[PDB]
Amino acid sequence: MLESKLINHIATQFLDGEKDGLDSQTPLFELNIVDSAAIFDLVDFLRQESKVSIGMQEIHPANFATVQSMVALVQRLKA
Amino acid sequence: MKLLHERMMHSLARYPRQTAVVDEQDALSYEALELRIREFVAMLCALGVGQGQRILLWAHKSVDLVAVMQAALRLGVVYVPVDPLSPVSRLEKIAGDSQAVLVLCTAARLEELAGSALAQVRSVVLDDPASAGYWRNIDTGSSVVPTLAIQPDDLAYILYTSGSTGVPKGVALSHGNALAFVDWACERYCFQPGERFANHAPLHFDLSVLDIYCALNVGATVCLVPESIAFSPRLLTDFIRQHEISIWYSVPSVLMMMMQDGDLLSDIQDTLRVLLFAGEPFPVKHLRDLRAAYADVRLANLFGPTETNVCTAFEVGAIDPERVLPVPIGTAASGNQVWAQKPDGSRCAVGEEGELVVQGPTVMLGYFAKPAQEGPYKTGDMVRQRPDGNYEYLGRRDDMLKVRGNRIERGEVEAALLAHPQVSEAAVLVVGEGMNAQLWGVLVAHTRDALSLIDLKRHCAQRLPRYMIIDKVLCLDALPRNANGKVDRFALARQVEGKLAAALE
Ligand SMILES: *P(=O)(=O)O[C]C([C])([C])[C]([O])C(=O)[N][C][C]C(=O)[N][C][C]S[C]([C]S(=O)(=O)[N][C][C]1O[C](N2[C]=NC3=C([N])N=[C]N=C32)[C]([O])[C]1[O])[C]1[C][C][C][N]1
Repeated sequence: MLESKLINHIATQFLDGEKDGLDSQTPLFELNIVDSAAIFDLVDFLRQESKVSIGMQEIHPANFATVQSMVALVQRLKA
Repeated sequence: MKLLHERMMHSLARYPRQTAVVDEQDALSYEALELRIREFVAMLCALGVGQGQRILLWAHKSVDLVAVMQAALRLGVVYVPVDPLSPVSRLEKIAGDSQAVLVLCTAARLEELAGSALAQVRSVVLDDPASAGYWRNIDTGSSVVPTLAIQPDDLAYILYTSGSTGVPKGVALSHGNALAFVDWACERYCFQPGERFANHAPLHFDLSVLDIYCALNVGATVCLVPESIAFSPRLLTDFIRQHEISIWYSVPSVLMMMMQDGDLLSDIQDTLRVLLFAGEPFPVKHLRDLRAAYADVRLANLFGPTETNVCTAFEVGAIDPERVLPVPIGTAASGNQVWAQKPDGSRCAVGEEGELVVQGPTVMLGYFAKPAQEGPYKTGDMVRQRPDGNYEYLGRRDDMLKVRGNRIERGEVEAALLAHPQVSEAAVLVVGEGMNAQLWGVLVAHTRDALSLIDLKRHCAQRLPRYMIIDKVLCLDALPRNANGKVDRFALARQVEGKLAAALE
């Protein structure tokens, strides 16, 4: 269940553990939850938790805009 | 040749079949850009936009935007670049300050403008041919192009900066302001015909002045970096190779992402000839690695506020193994004179800390719709001169902040935060250096202690660009002030105590 591990991870890493308003559809960059410089700290969590290697062509902003985008990526990158 | 728009005409006359500007969709020869410029000149006339009037460019960079700029310059029309990702409310404040008579934007963002305070300002759509407002649908049949008397110190464009009150401040820049910098850069770095410039910075930051206007000044090519490619550091560095980029200009943070994840130090980009950085301290550990991989590249630290563009520059030689402090900012640039001032107004001795003061041709006309700048410009940047004459940057004393090169007034953010119904008082400060810098909000809550960091970020997102939204918040019952209301800056001790407490567990 990828959504649960990302919603949880994002709150502790970037919201100091406050999961109050975060969900799979909240825009992470428009809200400065995830900045320019924490983009790979997220890709690094998706390589360990999901166990799939992320490519350069797929480090697109649309894939990481939301949790629903990142989960769709791992489903996509799995088959 | 004392006017900006005359520079590309000179290059067009020399190099008509040479590639002038490149984006994702199109790649325009100088002749094709000329034709495009003439369409926008005809458009602006057909709309009755006259000499002196302001227009907002609220759209992502493209060849059309470059053509718009040249067209507006030819008509003495002052163009005003606005962050396409900026919220309508901030666009509102800028439209009011400039009194723009025209907004150029995508069709997507017309909808937000209908409910805005600039619903009555004329708008044209740049992207979607299906819009009635599509710029090409404006009938240019009866348009007639006038002949104008434009002086080199007439206002050319306005670049808005963060404002201490919440209203952005417009740096009003003349033809002479831009050309002093452009000519200085072209002579110092010997930009040549047919070189390829990368335009990484958005058009509303003055780094794009070099990327675009130096390229059109020497008959070279400007390659516009799209946001989709700017976001994969591995794609940024592949961008350099595919377009055979030879001049690069960015804040250090961009170069560091390309080093960390773009293979910039291992997959050597050997077409690079000049590698300029500006806007912030380039961590010397990382500059050391960059200089070792690109040992034969012209590599330079450029300095200055938007109010002056680059007023000081330093050619980077070697990086001493033992160096801990950032490289100097150097000596005066762009035809200016530079010195460090004591508060008494006198010139500092070597070693004395003082405020950088700039006098010369890149000094702005002044803030738009505000009284003209007279005399030397006090920058607010504290500096110290080394025995060798080069200046070193020390930081600021005022409330201007920097996060990864982005200029942020504490008061702009505080104003958005204080407007929240539950926030009583607010202080903003940056904690951490470089890529670890974080924007903190220190607040006083009216009731309870229940303030959602996400609710605070949505509230900020309605007023501020994303990089101005607070990363972290700290709620306490009182803000520490000196006897006359100045925030004690001991909040940094309070924040450091919070962060350390979390590491302890
Ligand atoms: P992400 O979305 O958080 O990361 C992505 C990225 C690209 C890093 C993003 O954050 C970004 O786009 N960065 C924006 C930075 C940028 O594009 N440039 C802004 C122009 S910087 C400066 C004008 S200024 O007024 O904005 N800043 C003036 C101010 O800056 C300080 N300063 C200038 N130059 C230096 C140097 N060399 N060293 C230290 N400090 C420096 C001074 O305090 C100065 O007063 C430009 C730079 C050249 C001319 N003006």
